[PDB]
Amino acid sequence: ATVCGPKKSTNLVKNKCVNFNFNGLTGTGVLTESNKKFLPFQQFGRDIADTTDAVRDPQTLEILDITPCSFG
Amino acid sequence: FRVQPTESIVRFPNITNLCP
Amino acid sequence: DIVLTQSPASLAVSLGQRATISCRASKSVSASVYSYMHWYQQKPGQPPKLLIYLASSLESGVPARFSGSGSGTDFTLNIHPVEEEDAATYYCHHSRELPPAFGGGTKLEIKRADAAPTVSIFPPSSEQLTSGGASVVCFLNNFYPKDINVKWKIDGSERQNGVLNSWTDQDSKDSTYSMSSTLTLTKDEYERHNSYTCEATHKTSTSPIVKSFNR
Amino acid sequence: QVQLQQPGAELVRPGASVKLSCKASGYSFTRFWMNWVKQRPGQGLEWIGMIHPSDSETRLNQKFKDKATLTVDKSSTTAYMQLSSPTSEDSAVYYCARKDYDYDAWFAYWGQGTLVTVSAAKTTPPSVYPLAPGSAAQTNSMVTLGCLVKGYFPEPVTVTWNSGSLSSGVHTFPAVLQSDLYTLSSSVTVPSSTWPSETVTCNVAHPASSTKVDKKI
Repeated sequence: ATVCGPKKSTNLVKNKCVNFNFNGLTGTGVLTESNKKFLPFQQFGRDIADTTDAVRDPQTLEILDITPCSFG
Repeated sequence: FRVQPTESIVRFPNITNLCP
Repeated sequence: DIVLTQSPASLAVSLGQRATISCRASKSVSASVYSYMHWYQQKPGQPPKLLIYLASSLESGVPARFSGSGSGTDFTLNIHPVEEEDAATYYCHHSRELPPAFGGGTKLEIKRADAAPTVSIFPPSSEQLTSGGASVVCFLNNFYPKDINVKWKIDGSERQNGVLNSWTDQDSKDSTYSMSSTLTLTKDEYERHNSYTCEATHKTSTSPIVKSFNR
Repeated sequence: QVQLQQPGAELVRPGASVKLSCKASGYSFTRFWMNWVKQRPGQGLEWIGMIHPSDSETRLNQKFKDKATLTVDKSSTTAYMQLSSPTSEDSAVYYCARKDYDYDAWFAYWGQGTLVTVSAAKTTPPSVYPLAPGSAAQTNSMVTLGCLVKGYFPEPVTVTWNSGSLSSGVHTFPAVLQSDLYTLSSSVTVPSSTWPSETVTCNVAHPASSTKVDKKI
C-alpha cells in the first residue's frame, strides 16, 4: 500500500489531533516530539494496551509519539 | 465527548522502483 | 518552557578569521539522536532568512562559508571565510517545547582598515527659506570606526544645541559608515550670520576637516 | 511560487483596534500553521502565537494572553491578528511566517512586514527640499548631492533617486523624532560627467499619505 494517488507526500503537520495513516497503519492521535531511542532496524512500537504508542516516518528518519486525543 | 480530527495525514515511503 | 541565551551580545570579526556564536538553552532539547536548533540571518529592512536547519545540514541557496554543529544545550555557529556581505544580526530558535522562544540576537561587525571621512556641507535651499526657516545639512561618508565627533561653528561660535545625528549600519559591499548632521535655525537667525562651519573629529586625521561657506 | 504579503504600515490611536492582513498564495492555507512574530527595535525578537485555519484553534503566549486575538478567513485564505488597546509599548513590526515541518520545525518564509506606531499626531504631508553646494572648483571627480525630507508622518517613506534608476551611491539615513515629526536625509554620489549633462531627481513616496512628491535639484 505504498502507492495511493496524490497522497504520496502529504507534508507532516504536528501539534494537532489528526487521523493518520503510516505505511498502512490506521490511527488517530496527537503528534509530539519524542525523546525515546529506538533501533533503526525496527518499524514502530506499541504499549501494553496493544495500541501504537509511537511511529517512524518512512521517508526521513525520525521518531514521533502518538498521543491519544482528549476524550470524555 | 470526543474531539474530531479536522485534517488527515497519510504518508507513504518513497518509490525506488515499482512492480510492473 | 525553554529559554535561549546567546553570548557575546555583539561580535567583531575581521576578514579571513572565524566567527563563533553560542546559543545556550535552559534545558536539553536533544531528542532521537537529534537536536532542535535553527539559525537565522536578518538584514535591516529585510525579513530573516533560513541558514542551517538541525545544525547538521546547510540550507539550499546558502553559501558554504557558514557551518555549525553541537550537542546538548550549547551550540556553535561557525563562519569561514568571513566576507563583507556577512554583516548582520543572527538568531537561534528551538521548536522543542511550546511555546517556542527566540534568541537574544548577536550583532556582527566587519573589521577593516581605517578610512578618512568625506565631509560635504550643503547650504540651505531657497525653497525652505520661503517658509521662514533654514536647516544646515552636512554629510559624513565612509568613516571607520563608528565612533566619531561632529561639531558646529557659526561665525566662530559653537552651539551644541539643535543638532540631529543619525548613523547607519555597515554596508554589505563598501563596508563603511555614513551619517549626517542637521542644524536647525530660524529665518531671523539666518540673516544675522554668514559663515557656517561643519567640522568632524576622527582618530586617523590629526587636523579636523573644516568645511564652511559664505552666505 | 509561495509569496507572503502584508501592508506597509498602519496608524492607530490609543484605545482603538487594529487589523492586520496576511495573504497566502501558492499553497494550501488551511493545511499549515500560521505564526506571528513581534519585532521591537532594540528588544530583539518576540513570539506572538499560532492559529490553525481549519478549526480556528489558537495557541497564544501567556504574555499576550487576553490581549492579542487571532482569526482566519477561509474564503479568501487570509489570516488576521487583532490587538486589544494597542499602547506605545505595543508599537513594533509584525510578521506572518509559514511554519514548515520536516522533522524539526523552522520558519521557511516571512512577510514583507507592517510597521505599527501608536501616537496622537495627525497625518502630515512630506516636505522635500533640494541640497546642492551651488558650485565646486576642482573638489573631486565625483558629484555628491543630497535630499532633505522633514515634517512627515508617519514613518517610513520610500526615498529613491530618479525612481530607482541609480543602483549605486544611494545612502538612506534613519529618521529622528523631534516635535512629533520625523526628519531624514539622503545622499547620492554621481560622476562629474553626469550631473552637468544630466539632472538627477529625488523621488519620495509616502503610501500612508497616498501622495508622491517629486522634486528637481
